[PDB]
Amino acid sequence: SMQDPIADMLTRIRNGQAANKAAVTMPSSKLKVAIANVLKEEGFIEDFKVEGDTKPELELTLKYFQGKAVVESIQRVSRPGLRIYKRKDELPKVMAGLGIAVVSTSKGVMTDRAARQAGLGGEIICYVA
Amino acid sequence: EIDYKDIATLKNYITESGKIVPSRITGTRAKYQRQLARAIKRARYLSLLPYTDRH
Amino acid sequence: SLSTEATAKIVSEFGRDANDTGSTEVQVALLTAQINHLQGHFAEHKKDHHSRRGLLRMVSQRRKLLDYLKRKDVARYTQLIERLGLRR
Amino acid sequence: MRHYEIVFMVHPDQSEQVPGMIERYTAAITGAEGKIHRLEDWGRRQLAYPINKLHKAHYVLMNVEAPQEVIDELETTFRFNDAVIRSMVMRTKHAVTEAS
Amino acid sequence: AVVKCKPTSPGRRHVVKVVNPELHKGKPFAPLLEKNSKSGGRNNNGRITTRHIGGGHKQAYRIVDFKRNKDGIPAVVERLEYDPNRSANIALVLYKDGERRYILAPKGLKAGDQIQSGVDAAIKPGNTLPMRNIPVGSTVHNVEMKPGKGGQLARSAGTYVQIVARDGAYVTLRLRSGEMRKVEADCRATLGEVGNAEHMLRVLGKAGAARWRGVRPTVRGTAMNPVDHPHGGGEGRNFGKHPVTPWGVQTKGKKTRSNKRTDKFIVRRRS
RNA sequence: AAGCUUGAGUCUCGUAGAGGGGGGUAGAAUUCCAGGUGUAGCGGUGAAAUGCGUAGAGAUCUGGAGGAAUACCGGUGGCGAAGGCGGCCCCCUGGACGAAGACUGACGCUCAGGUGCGAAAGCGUGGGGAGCAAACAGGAUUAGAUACCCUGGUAGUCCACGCCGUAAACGAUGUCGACUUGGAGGUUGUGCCCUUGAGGCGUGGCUUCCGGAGCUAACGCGUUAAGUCGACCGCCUGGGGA
RNA sequence: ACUAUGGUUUUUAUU
RNA sequence: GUUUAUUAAAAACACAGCACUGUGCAAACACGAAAGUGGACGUAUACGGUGUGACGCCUGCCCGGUGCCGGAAGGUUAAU
Repeated sequence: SMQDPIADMLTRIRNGQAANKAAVTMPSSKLKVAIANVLKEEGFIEDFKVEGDTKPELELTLKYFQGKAVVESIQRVSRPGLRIYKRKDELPKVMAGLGIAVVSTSKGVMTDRAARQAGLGGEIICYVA
Repeated sequence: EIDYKDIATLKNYITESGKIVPSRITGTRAKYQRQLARAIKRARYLSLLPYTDRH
Repeated sequence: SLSTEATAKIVSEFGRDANDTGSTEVQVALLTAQINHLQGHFAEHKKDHHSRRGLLRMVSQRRKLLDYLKRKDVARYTQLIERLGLRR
Repeated sequence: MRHYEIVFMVHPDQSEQVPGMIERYTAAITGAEGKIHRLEDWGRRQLAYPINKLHKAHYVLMNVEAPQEVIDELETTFRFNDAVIRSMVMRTKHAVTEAS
Repeated sequence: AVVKCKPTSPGRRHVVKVVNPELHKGKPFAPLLEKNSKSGGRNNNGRITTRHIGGGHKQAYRIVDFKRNKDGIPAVVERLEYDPNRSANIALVLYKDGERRYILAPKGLKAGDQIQSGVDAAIKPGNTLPMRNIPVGSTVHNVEMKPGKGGQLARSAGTYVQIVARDGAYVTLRLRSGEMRKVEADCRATLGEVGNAEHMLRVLGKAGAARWRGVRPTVRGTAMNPVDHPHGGGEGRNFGKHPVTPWGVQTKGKKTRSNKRTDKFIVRRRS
């Protein structure tokens, strides 16, 4: 049956940027707007904006580079059948610094770069390059 | 749509041999054809329309 | 297939709002009446294995609703089998 | 309500025996305290193909407006009858006056 | 039913018994019972005249109305019960003014059913009428071969007869044995099938259980000497001759009908 | 610990079908029994013979029956999960589909073992048994012919009930569910258009053919994906021996 | 277009 | 379970069952030429004759002989 709210968001991004879509939309949540604010300033999306307040929605403007998507791989890894936790140096190196790992933390959603700079760790959300 | 008490309306959807004419010919389409087939098959068993043909 | 007035007989007893069936107690009472109406075709011999698959599906639906109800509230379970012939 | 047309075909020379059965073909419904909508003839007709070596027969219909728990008695009603050659039931269809 | 047995001595576990819980287990209607003393297969002055019949248990005979005396009288089926003189079970019929008779049973097991003879009588099976008033293909139950003579043929458990033609004054029967013959349309038919129908599913169990069913042994003719039974031959286990009756006549395939009275009414016969 | 609902479902009013089961009974054609008319052939084939033929066949006309199987309609037309379902009738009954309104609220998915489900053949057991025919005989073919060919013919094929779970199981591809560019056709609901048009414009379910992105030795899949993701469970590990 | 039909041809040398 | 009572108690005999077959009821058939009676006052799921002998798994060849059933034309052939 319907199993995961984040696969329903990542498929719209991944398949929408493969199908040259301008901006893609899904149901909102606290987590979904937290990762949008990372993916924005790390340059993986061109804009994010919410719509509504009762049954709320989120719209992401996709970002392109040289006639393809700005993203080369966005991978889950941390999934309902296997969650991944990473400590302050135990954090992996995504594509030798050409990509990021996204961490939830007790202190705010951030990159593994910002987590190393804070001596911090937590649960993984995704790996992006 | 179902009754045997008029054959003058049913004659249009049959042959001289009493065979049922396919819906692609008569503009009936499959749904109404399957109704006319019931009126005809009832009128057949009441001996109001020919069933079998040999000559 | 169920008798045309028999769905409203569940609303007239296990229901608490007009024409409403959202209650799991109405669903289990309706499924129990539907199982009883389908036992009219059985209660003799095993020949119709196809219509028996739909019987097992509604018997499983009643079991799956009762598992959810036992996980919800034990009194709402116990008071349902007090108005229906379960655990006889 | 449950409906059945109950149409039957009789041997032409036994058409004189049918008025002696005008309460017998309905005996399944009279035994249920009911009354049929029609019980009327549809005239004498020639057959499109011969049945039990007859070529012309007499037609009658009842329109019983009666329940499905006496439809088995309406089967026995013709099972041991010598005057018929065929009967047919035609379930539902409703029942109306005039035009047979 | 029918149902399996259970072993009390080796062996019975696979034996089957009929069992009919819809029949009344009570007492037969006494004004219809006769002593009917056994004769041991021996006639008035004999000596044996039918072999293997011998022994009891003691049994009274129940008088059945196969002749169906009086006509058109309303009745009801008051009891259905078993009868050991026969195999199709019996019906106890009660006429409207208190007259009780034993009559040959229907296929039905529901009691209180109201039954009468006639042609303006309800068309149902069990209401007896003359074969001049019925259509072809009908199953007739037990019938009379001459008007008013009474019921013969198809009296055994679940047996019946079918009428397969009619013309003028006469009707043609098809028999389940492979026979086809005419009778007069003034003869009475009760319609449908006779009671029990399960008797052929039974398998008795143990040799002794026949000894109270009117059975005694008799030694194989092939196992004794030719002074005694003509099938006997010196040293045995290799006869060199055809098998025979106790009178030295053929016992496989030889036809024996010689009636010459009833045969001109017959169309087809048993193989 | 407590709210919320989008997930899933039902209800009001409606939509469609060879889905299954119980009980009836009807439209013809093999074939055989019986009579009229009638005469020496019929059947097979590269040829034939066994076989049927004056014991009057075949052909024709007619009277009649058991039992198996059900033309047309019938289709890019449907149902079932799969085996499977297309004489017709009467009774009974499974699952699926839509609009809008509403209620309940995670009630949803999957699953070693286990359970239910079996085309045909075979088997338990009785009944049936026209026809088709594994065994096989007789004939013929041939090097041979225990096979292919011709004439028969037992089991079996039909029914009730019980066993046996098998497959080039086929839409070959586990079950459930998300996601993605475009076109045209078929079917059928619903809402709308005097429908005053089997037709349109929205919009669902089913279905059919390209095809964008992706995948694949290669064919091919492509919104009913073999693509990209979320949950669960089986099966595999060079040929032969096996 | 389709006769009515037939089974079987020792092994080995371009490095 | 039965048996040569008094030299044989058995592997023979008997049996649910299994098979082959007769029989349409004034049944087949018995004893009697018949008179009757039994079968049976039962009725093809009933009765008669015979063989075979739990069950399981299976079960090739033969119509020259001997008896039966059907086919019915013709032949040998009686009284007449």
